[PDB]
Amino acid sequence: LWLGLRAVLVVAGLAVLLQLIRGWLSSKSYVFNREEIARLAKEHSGLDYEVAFSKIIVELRKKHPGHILQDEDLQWVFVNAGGWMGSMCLLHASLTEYVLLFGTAVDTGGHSGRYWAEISDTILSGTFRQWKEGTTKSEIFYPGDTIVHEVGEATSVQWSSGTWMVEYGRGFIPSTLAFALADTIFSTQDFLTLFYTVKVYSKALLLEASTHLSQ
Amino acid sequence: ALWLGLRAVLVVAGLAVLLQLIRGWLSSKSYVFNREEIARLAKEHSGLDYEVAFSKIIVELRKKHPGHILQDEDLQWVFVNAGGWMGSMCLLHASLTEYVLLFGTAVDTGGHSGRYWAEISDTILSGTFRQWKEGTTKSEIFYPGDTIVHEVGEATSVQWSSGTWMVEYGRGFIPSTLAFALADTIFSTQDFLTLFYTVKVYSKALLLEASTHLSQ
Amino acid sequence: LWLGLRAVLVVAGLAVLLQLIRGWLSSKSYVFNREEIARLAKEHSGLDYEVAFSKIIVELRKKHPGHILQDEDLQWVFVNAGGWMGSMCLLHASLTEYVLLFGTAVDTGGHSGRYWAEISDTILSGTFRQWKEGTTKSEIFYPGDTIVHEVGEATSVQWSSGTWMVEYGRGFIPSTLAFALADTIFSTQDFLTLFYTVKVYSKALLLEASTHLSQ
Ligand SMILES: Cc1cc(OCCN2CCOCC2)nn1-c1ccc2ccccc2c1
Ligand SMILES: Cc1cc(OCCN2CCOCC2)nn1-c1ccc2ccccc2c1
Ligand SMILES: Cc1cc(OCCN2CCOCC2)nn1-c1ccc2ccccc2c1
Ligand SMILES: [Au+]
Ligand SMILES: [Au+]
Ligand SMILES: [Au+]
Ligand SMILES: [Au+]
Ligand SMILES: [Au+]
Ligand SMILES: [Au+]
Repeated sequence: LWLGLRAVLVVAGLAVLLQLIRGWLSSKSYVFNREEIARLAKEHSGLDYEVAFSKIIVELRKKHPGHILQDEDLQWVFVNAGGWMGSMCLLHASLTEYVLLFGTAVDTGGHSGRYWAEISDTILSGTFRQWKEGTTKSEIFYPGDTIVHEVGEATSVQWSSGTWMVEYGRGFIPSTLAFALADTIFSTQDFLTLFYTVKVYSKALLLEASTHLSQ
Repeated sequence: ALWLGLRAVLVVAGLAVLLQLIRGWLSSKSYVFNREEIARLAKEHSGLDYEVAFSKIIVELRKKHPGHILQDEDLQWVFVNAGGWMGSMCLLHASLTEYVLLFGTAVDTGGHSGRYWAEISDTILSGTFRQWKEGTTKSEIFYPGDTIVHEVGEATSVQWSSGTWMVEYGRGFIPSTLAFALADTIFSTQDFLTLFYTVKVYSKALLLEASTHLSQ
Repeated sequence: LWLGLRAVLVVAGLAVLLQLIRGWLSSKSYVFNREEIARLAKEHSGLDYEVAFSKIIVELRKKHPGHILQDEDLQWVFVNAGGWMGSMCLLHASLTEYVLLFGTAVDTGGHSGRYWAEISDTILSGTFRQWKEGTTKSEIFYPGDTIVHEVGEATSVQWSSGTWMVEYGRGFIPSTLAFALADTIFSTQDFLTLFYTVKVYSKALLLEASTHLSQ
């Protein structure tokens, strides 16, 4: 039973950490909320999406100081995943939550990704075709609408040029990155984009850790 | 000098013994379905709502071929990510040599058709089907009622529109084809639940065919 | 610190080879130039792109004998990369330069690929949507226009049915093929297309080697 030691240790660790992370998520005080981010995005779903980004970042830094990256640590990073290609501006990211501005200037679409996190996107501009699993028809969502991609759900997404949205995700964030960079690894091979993503995520993690240390 | 190389010689011997075995089996096997049969059955219902067409096609298939089409309890729409496109399938029948399914997409997708060891026929029930054959510079658009025969060893570029639905029948060595149907699910989407669903429906169809053979 | 010798040697080798190849490319005598290919392509920017292909191949074989493959060694090879799919006709290829006719008859788009080479594409027909990195808006280019995808640059590309262009790339060509075949490896699994690409590249390399040997 010596060769079973590795497998038993792996099973024990994975189930001890499933239980640990699941109890942590059910007893942790979160910074942001899905209704909060969706409401803030709906407040500005009218004007030019750039002005919406500006006002949303201003209100976020006012209402949650020390939790949004500084303008020095902001950059649009490409995101290739599930067969679609867009760009993101990460405003906040922790081990359990993340907030970003996502969108595309080209017509793309693919797999939404099935991960251990609840994600909410409020469309600021463009169109969002969603095709839920097990169906034969898709629905199109317009600026002002908010789509909640639940945990374990998998849909087909499609966007139009100029489609932009504010996105908030809550769950176990690392387990999701495996999907967000798969195409960057096996399709685009844009390792510099991978580096940019890791860089901005590390900056958000260090910002959150510094804010925790100050308190 | 044959110790290093023993693995390579065993691999070559096995691959050629199994190419011979499989190609002799495919040339001496009585098949269940036919390309023209499925094409006619699909074209007969190409004018109705593709959902109603699906219903009537499943009924006629279970009527004319009892014991070879899955029961309604074992049917479910499984996402399919492959060649850069994304659609969904409903597997009606599948063995080691044949498969019948209802394929289509509710979003605008397109990519590589996939080159495999099987002849595949698709009859469009609704939507549009852009096909771009290899070595050409122009593409053709196929409409409901048309039937496309993707021959063995052929590779094309496919593109679909929202609401494109079709009945598809493939004949050949089915396992060697699944490698293409799940590549994006492995390296791009990582939707392992969809991988499990695919293995599930294929195993269910294989067990149904094995049970029908055992009863006979 | 004995096993740090391997890592230090690896870094030293990679930087000595970076310096070697980069100095070579900065001092090498090239056969073609981007303005030459771009002007020749713009002269024939029309609707009947096929006649443009024929006349361009004729002019290339006239002004540079022994550097363009013969009609026997020409074939349209599928190209899957970055999430898009097109087809190519390789006219010339070496270790530092390559000239081809690229295009698609279907609607595709994805990652342009970030490689160690400057690439120039002159659109003969169709439309070319380019989305530059770090921006939120995309530009649309039409037949006659020439786009220079610079070294280290990464953009999002999108094409329409019937989009065809003449492309010339200069740099370290092998390091680019890794991107050009990634989707063929992990997405399409079209090993025959991989063989065709390797075959036409080998034919071009042997043609250029024969021309060097004759001189
Ligand atoms: C986990 C993840 C999924 C994803 O997909 C694009 C967003 N939306 C998904 C659903 O609906 C359409 C668009 N991006 N992303 C990500 C990527 C990079 C990240 C970096 C730091 C923190 C979170 C980070 C999170
Ligand atoms: C082998 C294969 C190719 C494919 O591609 C989508 C269909 N068409 C292809 C050509 O034209 C456009 C659409 N699905 N598929 C498959 C996927 C899962 C399967 C599961 C069980 C049995 C056969 C199974 C077969
Ligand atoms: C390196 C590379 C990139 C590429 O991408 C498509 C062209 N364009 C790129 C930028 O803008 C849009 C379209 N093809 N390709 C290639 C593929 C095969 C090759 C074979 C031999 C020599 C060079 C060879 C070069
Ligand atoms: Au930004
Ligand atoms: Au931003
Ligand atoms: Au079904
Ligand atoms: Au069905
Ligand atoms: Au050619
Ligand atoms: Au050609």
